[PDB]
Amino acid sequence: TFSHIVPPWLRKTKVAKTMGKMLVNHLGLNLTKDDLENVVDLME
Amino acid sequence: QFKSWIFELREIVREIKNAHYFLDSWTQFNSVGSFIHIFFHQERFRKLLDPRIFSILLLRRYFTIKGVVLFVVAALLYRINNRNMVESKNLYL
Amino acid sequence: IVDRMPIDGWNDVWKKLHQQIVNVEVFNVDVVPAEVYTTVATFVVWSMRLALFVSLYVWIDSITRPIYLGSLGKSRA
Amino acid sequence: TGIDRFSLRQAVIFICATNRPDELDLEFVRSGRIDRRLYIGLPDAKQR
Amino acid sequence: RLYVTMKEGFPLEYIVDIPLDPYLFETICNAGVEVDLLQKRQIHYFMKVFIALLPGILILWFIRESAMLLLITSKRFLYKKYNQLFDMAYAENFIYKEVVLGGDVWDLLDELMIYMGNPMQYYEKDVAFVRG
Amino acid sequence: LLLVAGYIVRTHLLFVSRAYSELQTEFEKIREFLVQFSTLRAEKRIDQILLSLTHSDHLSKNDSG
Amino acid sequence: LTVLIKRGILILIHKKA
Amino acid sequence: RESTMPDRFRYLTKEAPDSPIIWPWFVALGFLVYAWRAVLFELSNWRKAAFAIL
Amino acid sequence: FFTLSYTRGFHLEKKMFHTNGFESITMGSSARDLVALTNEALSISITQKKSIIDTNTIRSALHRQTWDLRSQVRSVQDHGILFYQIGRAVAQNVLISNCPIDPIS
Amino acid sequence: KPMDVVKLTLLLSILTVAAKKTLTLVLDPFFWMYFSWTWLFWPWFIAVGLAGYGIYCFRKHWLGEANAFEQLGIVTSVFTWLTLVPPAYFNGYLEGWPYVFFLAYHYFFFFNVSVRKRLYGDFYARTHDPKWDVNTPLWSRILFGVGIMVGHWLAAFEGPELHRLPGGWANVGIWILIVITMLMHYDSTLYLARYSEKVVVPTAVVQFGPYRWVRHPIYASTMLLFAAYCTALRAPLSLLFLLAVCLVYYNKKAKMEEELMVESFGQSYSDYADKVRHKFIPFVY
Amino acid sequence: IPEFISKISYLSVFAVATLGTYDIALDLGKKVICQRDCKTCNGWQALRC
Ligand SMILES: Nc1ncnc2c1ncn2[C@@H]1O[C@H](COP(=O)(O)OP(=O)(O)OP(=O)(O)O)[C@@H](O)[C@H]1O
Repeated sequence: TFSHIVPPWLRKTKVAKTMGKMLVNHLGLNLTKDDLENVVDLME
Repeated sequence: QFKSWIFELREIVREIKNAHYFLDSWTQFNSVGSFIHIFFHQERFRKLLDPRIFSILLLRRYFTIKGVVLFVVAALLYRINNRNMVESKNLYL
Repeated sequence: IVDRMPIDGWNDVWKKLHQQIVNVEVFNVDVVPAEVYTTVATFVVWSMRLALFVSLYVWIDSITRPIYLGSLGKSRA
Repeated sequence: TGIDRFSLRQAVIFICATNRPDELDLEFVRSGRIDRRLYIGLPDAKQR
Repeated sequence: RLYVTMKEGFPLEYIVDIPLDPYLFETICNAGVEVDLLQKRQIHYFMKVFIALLPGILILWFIRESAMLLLITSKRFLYKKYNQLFDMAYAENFIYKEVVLGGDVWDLLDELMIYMGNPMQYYEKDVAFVRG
Repeated sequence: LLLVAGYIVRTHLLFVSRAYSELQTEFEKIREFLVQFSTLRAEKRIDQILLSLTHSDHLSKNDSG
Repeated sequence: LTVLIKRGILILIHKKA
Repeated sequence: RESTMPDRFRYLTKEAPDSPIIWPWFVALGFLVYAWRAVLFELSNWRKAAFAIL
Repeated sequence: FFTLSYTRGFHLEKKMFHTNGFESITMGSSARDLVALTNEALSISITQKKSIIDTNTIRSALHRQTWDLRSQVRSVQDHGILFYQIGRAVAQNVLISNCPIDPIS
Repeated sequence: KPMDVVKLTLLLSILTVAAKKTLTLVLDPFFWMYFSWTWLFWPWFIAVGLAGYGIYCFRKHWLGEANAFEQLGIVTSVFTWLTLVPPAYFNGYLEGWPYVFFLAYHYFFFFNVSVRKRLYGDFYARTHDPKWDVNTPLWSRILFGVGIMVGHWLAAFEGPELHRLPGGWANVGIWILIVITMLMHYDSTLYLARYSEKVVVPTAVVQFGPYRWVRHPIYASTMLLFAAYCTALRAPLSLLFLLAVCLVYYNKKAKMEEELMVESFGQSYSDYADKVRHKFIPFVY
Repeated sequence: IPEFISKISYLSVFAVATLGTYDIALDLGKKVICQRDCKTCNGWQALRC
């Protein structure tokens, strides 16, 4: 919904880049190397 | 033949408690009834304060004037809400 | 009930009232419950009239009524 | 069909009769469409 | 009307109603009593006529609702009956016993009378009939 | 407010008069395309939208069903 | 309360009844 | 008579009665005692008109 | 069955799903059978002006589905077929307790 | 029987005496002067007479025979006797914030009912293991209730009179606190009750929404309700005292519950508590 | 002869229902009538001889 109003320079601002990072850290969605390594040797 | 009258009456009664089509009075009555039913449920009231629901209805000549009459009535009721009809308490005494 | 105390006797009337008045009873009236009662009672009286007339009519009539390309298959048979 | 399912306009029972019930399709005698089955047999001594 | 706040006794506040005379002002001032003014909003005077005309509007509204319901009921029944009287004689045409009817015959008939005795009480609650 | 009430009264009075007249007269009396186009002839009511948008779980976490 | 006499006269009265 | 209906399921073949909705007559009672004075006035005028007719 | 009965305002009896009451009688192990059975049981409970579906209502709704009405009613006249039915039903109940038994007649 | 006639005469005599007593009470204008002399406290007839009903229903529920109305009356007795009685006692006029917080408290507590009815058949207690539900000594429960009462009466005593407290743009923060409290509590309840199979039997570890900020969010939300309440009548001192007492008792129960579910779950809640150390207030405690 | 009086009574019952609605309708509007005020009389319309 709120990607239609936000300005593009505010979308690519460094403040927006550091907003995403602690959003991910707060959600605990930090994707690591070992996760994908176990995934790729888990698939067929 | 008296039972067929009651059959027709109760068929119409059940159709009233539906949304096929009827007079605008009954449709608005069902509208405000379902509005009250929406408002009273807390599990219904929880997901109304997010802007996605309002945005999915805002973007989809009668609705504008029917909403702005509520605005001018709200402003007039707020104006009436404050003053006193007589103004100078002392000069009334 | 005295007829048409016109407008403005009061400046004299209350001058002469207070000498002889012993006990006033003013019947100040409310307005909104009075109108509510009036309209509800009017509905009550007319609904009671029509209920009585419905009953009377149905009984009187239930009593008095029993006392009273086109020429193909038509050319070879 | 263009009509409401639950109304006065649906109070119709489909009555059917036959002589060989084993010749009917399974989907017609399927429950919900045919609810009751009555087998009327030949009369007896006193009835004759 | 009046609301005093008296200096001795119980209860301390009363109600009286007043006829209009100047000598009320004269005696009130002669006693030397404080005079103030109880001022209201506008909404206290604005719900006056609204509340005074609400119930009659309610009554006539119920009248219109019930009369409209009865009108549409009568019209629907009259249409159904007149279509019946027209169909009796025009369309596909229309509409020993007891000896062959013995055993489990009346056990279906009672159900088929009590199910069309009132089709509403099953179809208002979405409960279907014996269909076949 | 008086004009609102008066207009409502006038419309309802005419409705009552014509309803009473018709009631008096009536008591004196005694292919797939067209059905798929007519499914939603008019748009859903806004109250119906707000009713249907707020659905819930409805008894999933019960030991019986 | 307020009686309406014909030719349009609104007469104020005592309490009621 | 002779049938194939179990005795357990016999009582299930009847229709039970139902109490009428009890509330509208108390509604009428309350709406009458709210306007009991008008009821008395109309009853008295009814008797007066009936005696004038008689 | 419980979810189909609950959605229409019918409170199912808290003795046959809280215990093993109606587990030993219900079948029609496919769709269109639970719908028809629910409609039959709800109609039957409506005929007595009730809001609770007891196990007898379910039993009577099942019996109207798995039995054929017949005129010229007759019964067995030489017992011993009854003994066969009795013994077979007993051996079915005690040994195979995960299968229902249609009522003996 | 003659004794029946004798007892009918006695019953007629005593009924005549009782009806005469009632009638001479009624049509005496002096008893009308003295019995209408008590209408000035018609506000105080109800607020205390309902307390007897509340305590009677509390005893009946303690025995085990309480309908829904009586338990509703129990929580109503507690909540009303909490919020409305003290300021009515201190100032003699109730207008404004006490009314809306009396509404808000009931609107708050009727939130386990809706969640535990929507995803359930009814309000009947189900069968579970006895060790799952954490208990806590009864003296501490009574102490919590009494401290809550003490803080509420002290809040009404401490706060300025209901007409001296400001309005306008200063009463908009109060609305913000109310709404954020009820959002946090409802989110915490909806997240906690979703993962439990039985009434209180958690299948897994919850770490979502309010659980990724505060380890015990329902408790924090409840205290924040009282904190906003002490902000409403402008009594910070009572706010601090409920902070102390509610923190003490609620930390005790939190420790008991936490040790139970750490024993019963192991590493999962361990790393979860490592993720969110702050137990009640965000980065304050 | 019985049909005529049946028709008359059947007209009368619905006419009474109509009057029952109409009297309420008129009683709604009977509350907005007032005797016109001037400066000499101000609605009372009675003054000293
Ligand atoms: N119980 C009865 N009493 C008198 N007549 C009977 C009775 N039963 C059958 N009949 C005779 O049977 C004839 C009608 O048979 P019917 O139409 O019922 O057969 P059916 O069931 O339609 O057979 P099919 O289905 O093969 O047509 C009638 O002419 C009638 O004389």
